[PDB]
Formats: sequence, C-alpha cells, structure tokens
Amino acid sequence: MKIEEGKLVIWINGDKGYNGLAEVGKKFEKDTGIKVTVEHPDKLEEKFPQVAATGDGPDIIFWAHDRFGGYAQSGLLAEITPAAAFQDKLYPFTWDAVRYNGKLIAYPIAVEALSLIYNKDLLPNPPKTWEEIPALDKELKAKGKSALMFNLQEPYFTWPLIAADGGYAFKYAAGKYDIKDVGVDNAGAKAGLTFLVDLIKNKHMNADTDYSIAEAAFNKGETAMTINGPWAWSNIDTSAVNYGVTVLPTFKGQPSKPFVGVLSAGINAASPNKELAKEFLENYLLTDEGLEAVNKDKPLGAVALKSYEEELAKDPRIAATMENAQKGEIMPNIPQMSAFWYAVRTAVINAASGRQTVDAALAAAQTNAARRKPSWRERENNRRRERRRRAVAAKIYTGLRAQGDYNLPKHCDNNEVLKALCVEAGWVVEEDGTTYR
Amino acid sequence: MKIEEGKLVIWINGDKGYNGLAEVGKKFEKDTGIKVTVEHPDKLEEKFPQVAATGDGPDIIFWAHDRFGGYAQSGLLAEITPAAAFQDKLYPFTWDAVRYNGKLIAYPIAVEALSLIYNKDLLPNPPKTWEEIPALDKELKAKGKSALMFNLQEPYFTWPLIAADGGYAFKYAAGKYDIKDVGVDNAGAKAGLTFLVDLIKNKHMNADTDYSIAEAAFNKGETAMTINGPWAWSNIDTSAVNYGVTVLPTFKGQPSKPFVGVLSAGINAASPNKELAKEFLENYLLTDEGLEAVNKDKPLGAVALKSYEEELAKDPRIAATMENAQKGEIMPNIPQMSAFWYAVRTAVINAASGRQTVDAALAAAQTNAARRKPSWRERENNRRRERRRRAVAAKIYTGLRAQGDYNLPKHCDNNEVLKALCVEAGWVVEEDGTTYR
DNA sequence: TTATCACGTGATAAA
DNA sequence: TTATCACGTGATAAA
Ligand SMILES: OC[C@H]1O[C@H](O[C@H]2[C@H](O)[C@@H](O)[C@@H](O)O[C@@H]2CO)[C@H](O)[C@@H](O)[C@@H]1O
Ligand SMILES: OC[C@H]1O[C@H](O[C@H]2[C@H](O)[C@@H](O)[C@@H](O)O[C@@H]2CO)[C@H](O)[C@@H](O)[C@@H]1O
Repeated sequence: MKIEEGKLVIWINGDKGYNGLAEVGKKFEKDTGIKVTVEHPDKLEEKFPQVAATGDGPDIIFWAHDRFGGYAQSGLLAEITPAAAFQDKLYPFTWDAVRYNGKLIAYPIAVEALSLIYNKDLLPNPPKTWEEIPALDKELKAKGKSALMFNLQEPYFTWPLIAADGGYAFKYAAGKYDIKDVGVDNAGAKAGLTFLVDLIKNKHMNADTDYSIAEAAFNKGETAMTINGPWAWSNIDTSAVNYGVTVLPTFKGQPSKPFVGVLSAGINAASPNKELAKEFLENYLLTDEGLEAVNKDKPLGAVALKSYEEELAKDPRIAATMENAQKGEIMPNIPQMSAFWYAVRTAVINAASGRQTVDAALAAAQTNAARRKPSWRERENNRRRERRRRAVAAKIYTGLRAQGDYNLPKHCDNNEVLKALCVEAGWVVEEDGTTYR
Repeated sequence: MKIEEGKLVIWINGDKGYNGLAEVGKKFEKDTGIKVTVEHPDKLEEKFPQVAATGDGPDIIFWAHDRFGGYAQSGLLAEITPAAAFQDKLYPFTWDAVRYNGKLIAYPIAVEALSLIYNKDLLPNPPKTWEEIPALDKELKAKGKSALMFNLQEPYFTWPLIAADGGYAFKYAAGKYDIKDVGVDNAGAKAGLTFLVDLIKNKHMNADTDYSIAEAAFNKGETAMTINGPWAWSNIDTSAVNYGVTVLPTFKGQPSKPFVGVLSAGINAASPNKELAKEFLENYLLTDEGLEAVNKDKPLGAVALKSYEEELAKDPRIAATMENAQKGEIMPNIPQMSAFWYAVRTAVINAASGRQTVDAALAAAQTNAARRKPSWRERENNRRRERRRRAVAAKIYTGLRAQGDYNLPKHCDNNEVLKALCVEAGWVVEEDGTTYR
C-alpha cells in the first residue's frame, strides 16, 4: 500500500484495541471527512521498515517504543513537534521513551508491563517465587490442571525471568547504552533460562506453548497462572474465570524484571497526511474520550495522558502493572534492539526444545545481539569484488579457449582448460587435480 | 512438538470452529481419559509437511482435501481404514475427495464453497453479474460505502472469477489429471483477472485487501458485498448486519466456478495414537452431536455425515453454498496442487499491485504451476558436482602455489597464481584478464 | 536428462 | 577493516 492525501491508514498490533481505535477514527471522519482505516497486519513491526523505505506503508504505525529508534535511523518517521502545552499533558518519562538523538519520533500512548495473572478459584493464594512452581504443578496435575502457561515463542514473556538474577540486554553507562556490552550470557541470564528449561524437562511446561495456546488454557480454566499484559484482560473478563493480577514471582530471591514498553504512534515520513495524523493523534486519540474508546476494547495499561491515567490508576490491576514496571526497566529504543530480540528469541526456543544447551544458546545469542549489521555499501563491496574476481578468470579462460589449440573435447569445464594449461607449462595433473612439476 | 502416546493433539485452521472441536475433545477425555488439545497455528498446512517428515507434528491435522495427496506422497499420513458400515455414513463423493492412489488418506468432514454475501439493508437486490459491480460501487461511494471487498491475498477467493470464462488449473482427461496441462494462462483466465485488475485501477477495490480487512468492512456495514465461506457466517450473526447468502455473480454470462474444498482430517503417520485418533474421529467428531458442537462455533458447510447434513441442508445459506459448489469443481488432491496455489497467488498479487501486467503474471504462473519440483537426489547431485569442481581446482592451485616458485606476493588470490601460470606457458595476461599468446 | 558458470552471502583470517 | 575461497542453488543450454 501507498498512502494518499486525504485519508488515514493506521497499523496497530492485533492484540490491541483496534476496534476501539476504529471508533476514534470514525469520529474523526465525522468531524473532518477524513476516512480512517485501522488495520492489524501480521508482523507489522517487520513489514513497516521494508515497505516504508520506498514510500509505501501506513500513515501511522502503533508499536512499543523499542522499535522506533531503528525506524528513525533509517529515516522512516516524521519528527514529532507537538506544542509545549500538549507535551505537558503526558508524563515526561513517556516522552523520554520516544526521544531518539534529541528528537521526538512518536507520540506515547500507554505504558505496558507484564504481570502475573492467576485463577483465584483454582489458586486463591498465588505463589511468590518461581522456585515453588514445580511443586505447585504437581498438586494441580493430580486435579487435571497445570500450574503456569505463557508464551515461550516470544522472548518478551521470558525476559523477566532471565533478567531477575542479573541478565541484561545492553549496559547503560554514563548516559548511554553500550551496544557492544550485551549481558544475555552472564550467570544471571544462564540461571534464569536454566530454570525455564528445567520446567520443560520436568514436564511442567511445553516448549511449543505460544500465545494463543496459553491464552486459551487460562481462559478455559485449565491452567492456574499465566504471564501477560493488560491487553489480555478483556478476554478473561468475558470468560468465566475469576482472576487476579499481581506481582511476578521472584527468582533466587530477586524480583522478576520485565522490559517495560511504551505503546507509541509514529507518523510515516512519506505521508502527505502529517498534519491530519498529528491532528487525529493529539486532539482525538490522546484525549480522555479517545483513550476510553480504545481502553474499553482492549485495556491499554498506564496511559501516557495524565488526565485519564488519574482515572485508570484506581484499577488495582493497573497498580499491579505499575508495581511490576517499577521492578523492571524501560526498554531501549536504539536500532540494535531488533537484533537483540531476534538473538534472544532463538536462544529461548533452541534451549526449550533441546536443539541447544543453555550455555550454547546464550553464548551465540550474545554474539548475535552485538553483531554489527553490515551496511548496504559493505554488502555491495563484497558483491562487486566477487563479480570482478569471476570476470578476470572468465577472460583468461576465454583467451585460452580461443588461442590455446589445447586438444580439448567438444564440451569441457574450465578445469579441463586449466589442466591443459598446466601440461603446456610442464606440469602433471592427476584426476583429482593433484599437480606437480 | 512431538506427539506422545495417550494424548491427542489436533491442528485446525484458525478460521474454523476450534473452540467447538475442543468441546468434542473434552467429552472424549471425559469418556476415555485421553486429553485432547486443539491448536490453530498459523500456516499449519505449510508447517505440517516440514515437521512431520521427522516424526514431529500433531496427531490429527485438519485442512481442505487438496493438500493431503502431497502429504500422502511424502508418507506423512496413516492410511484410513474405516469399516464399510462407517464409510456408508458419509457421502461417497466426500470419500472420493480423500482417495489418493486407491487409498483413503483422511476422514472427510464438510464440503465448503464460496458464495456471495451481501448486506440486505444496504443492497436488497444483489447483482447477478460481475460487470455491473463498477457501476454499483459508484452509487455506494456517494453514500460513503463500497460495493465489494474480499480477500485478494489468497487466490482461493479470486479463482471463481478466473475460472468463469474458461480458466482451469489442471486438465482432467481419461480418468486423471494431466499435470503438464495447466490452464491459468488461457483467454478465460486472462479475462477474469483483467476484470479484477480493472476493478482496482478504477478504484473500486484495494490491492491490499486481505481477509481481516474485508471481514471487518462487511461486518461493520461499510461494504455491501463480500465473498467468503460458511465459516464466516457466525461473525456476521453477532454483528448488526442483516445479510443474505446467494449465488456468485456471473462473468461474461458464465457462472463463477469456485474450487470446492472438503475439510478433512488426516492422522499423522508417526502417531502412536492412531487407534485413539480413529476412535475420536469416527465415534465422537463424525456424529450429530460432535459436528453440532463444531458447527455452532463456526459453520462447517455441507457436512459429510448424511444424518446431520439432512438437518443442515434445510438452511437456505447451505442451499446457496451447494448451488455454488455445483457450479464449481471439487479440487484435485494431487501433490502438484501446492505448486499451483503458490503460482496463482503470486500472479494475482503481482497484477493487482501493478508489479506485473496480467499477461506476464499469468504466463509465469503457468510455468511455475507445472514446474517439476527437483528431487532431493537431484539437488544433491548438483551440490556434489559443484563441490567436486571446486575440489579439483583447489588442488591444482595448491600444487602451483607449493611448487611453482612463481614470484608471488605474500597474499594473492588464485587468479594471480593462474596469471603466473599463463606467462610460464608463454601467455600475456592484462589486468582485466585479457589473454593471448 | 546432465552440464557449466553465475550469483551473492557465509566461513574464516591477516592485519 | 579488507581479503579469499566455500557454498548451494539459479540461469542457461546441449542433447
Ligand atoms: O518478544 C519480542 C518482542 O517483545 C516486545 O513485544 C511485545 C509488545 O511490546 C507488546 O505490546 C505485546 O504485543 O507483546 C509483544 C511480544 O509478543 C517488543 O516490543 C518487540 O519489539 C519485540 O520484538
Ligand atoms: O488460497 C489458496 C488456498 O485455497 C484453499 O484454502 C482455503 C481453505 O480451503 C478454506 O477452508 C479457508 O480456510 O480458506 C482458505 C483460503 O485462505 C486451499 O484449500 C488451500 O490449499 C490453498 O492454499
């Protein structure tokens, strides 16, 4: 898709309140005539850097702030320049999450953190430590239930356990993140992931469990605990499960440290609708009535708008979310974040399946998370170099074929030409190419 | 995942009644103690041939019959051997759809065909031809609505229009399909796709429209028509849209010819649960109460079970489905079907976007749909041949380097060794490798 | 059918 | 950093 003047197309993840955001777009259209289409395509955070490099893509893209710095480095986002009065409507730290190289690159919407979700009926007293989960599962298995199921395919859900005992992504020193200092391979990281793998080896968890599998098992009352964000609450509300949201369990006496995301909206740098997107975001979405329509669909978490967050903060589920977010850290937005997430995703999946041990999976993840992505020109230098190496050799064999009179067969590879050249220079070449004078 | 003795894991597409099928699995577990997990992973029809080749994968896989012959050729499915009395409970033609090389390779469940779905309130008199859709869109656009939106990303939804004027997939002659005779590049195929592209060029349809985009626009009353199967009816029931299901529009005075699918269940050839899967499928799912629980979730279409289909056939939506299925054809199940679907998917997307003209997109699709997939041994013959070609050359240069005394530099590519060999034989080599005596 | 060379990125390493 | 050779499949074609 290409965006056109006069219409607004929005991308937002399929687990967010896209139907509520479409209501906000319908009110926008009612007051300005600008149609607003909300879409939730799969892997949007991956498709956007591909399509936006040539002017394609949506007008607005919704994602956690950790992806936007990579978008900004590639020149895909329009600089966000809201009035000082509007910046004051949002919490400063939410603005910090969308500041890259001194510039605001997106509008912050909501603060998201994973928490522990548990079935009050099956488990009135949720556990406080990770270590007492294997025993808890033994009790529930005798009843036909399981202790805990959560998404093992995305390292977002596993990172709180990895980070508890000291595992970290990029070290922050003296005002900046050091991208060569990755801490996914330390003792704290190995201890957390080994406990995860140990849960699978002892049949307390399934390596293939994914989002929908874990969501269904909890919402059907088959498992007593899940780990998820505020977006998942509305599906449990409609189910018959009476649930609570509380602090994540400790590991080795240390709190789980979830990576905190700030759902943000960036404007495509190629959109002839920048003013309309700025108007819709500032005056329609980032208002009480606008965030309410989205929040009633799928809860947003702790919204960046002060006026509406003073209402939402009364929800004890939001207070638990903040409790977990205080125990965690706001994610970096640096372009390296995507390479960090891929490497950890592979490390968690490979160790949970048994394809790799914990030590080997994390050692390679540390190398990958710090691997410098080669520039386009570097790739091009290599391609041209090998193209030139072949062209020189091709010319040589072209000259030997046309001028050697080498008593060649009708069809032969250039190796047979090279062999003929060797005997002419006084060499002996055997069949496997062994050569001597 | 690997399957284990005593439990049943099922894969079914995410647009089908997986929650209803889970109810059937829960009743199974109640009467036998065998837990049954229903999962709907993305692209299951693609993951199954990958994971099942090494013993992984689910116990049972649900898909339209067109994929199963390729699974059977790869040896991934257990032969289905139901008693004669049970075969008689299902319509013979549904059994034919799952017969490959004389053997039954799956249990048939339901017959699916696309129909025309329309909003009765916005459009009480649905159109009968494709040709009158562009004018109909002009009327609805002035009201703020659109005429027709359907999935343009999957060629299943576009094939009825391609096949109307004479386009076909594989020709059937003398009792068999000829896999070298592909008819996606004839005048009938070009005419149907050109009309599709013409709908996009004249702004009546969007090239990027996908399933969820089309489903939402119809279920929100923004478009007057969509093309979908019976699985989509329950989402429109919960919406406020008053809809009807009728025959697909004609093109060039000829009926649209949808490819008819038979939702089938195959048993993994690597499952130590074959008897349990056979028991669950025959005595729990393929019963009235079992198909009812699934059908109440997402409608199945015209079920293969005679006793329950005599009930469902009274539904006028099912009668329209059958009306369309009679105008279409049962899909082949031959292994080439997957290569046919990929080629047409690329042809439709490339022409709808403008990356390729209709003529070029269909010409390449015909070549691809008939392209013989090279055997593993053929791939291996090529790999070894090039490995051997490099090994011979490597030895030669190894001998020249160690015995030439060629006045070489410290580091040089093998091209510089070859150059030195040329002057020793009496040649002149320039820098670009131009050589002569 | 088999065959040759192209092709761009990977594995490895000198510096 | 740049450098070399490996690597398996693609483009092309003789037969
Ligand atoms: O798992 C890697 C993934 O983690 C985070 O993604 C979250 C997202 O922030 C949430 O809003 C929600 O959608 O769950 C996602 C995990 O599936 C990072 O934001 C993302 O960049 C990263 O790839
Ligand atoms: O579009 C190619 C696709 O068409 C059919 O898939 C259908 C399927 O049969 C229906 O049950 C439903 O899920 O919609 C699908 C299209 O998205 C073929 O069965 C399938 O093999 C083919 O790839």
